Amino acid sequence: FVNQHLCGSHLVEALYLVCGERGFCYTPK
Amino acid sequence: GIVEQCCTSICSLYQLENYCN
Repeated sequence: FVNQHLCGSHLVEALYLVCGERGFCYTPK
Repeated sequence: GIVEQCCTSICSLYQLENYCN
């Protein structure tokens, strides 16, 4: 799932699956 | 930033993992 264009909710979902219980930051600009 | 790295170009594990806490 990570090796593609990932935008909007698809990006946030990739971040969630990769980071697991670490969490993350999603910072668009 | 991430949009540039992963939306408007092809993403990678390496780059996504940078945004994990």
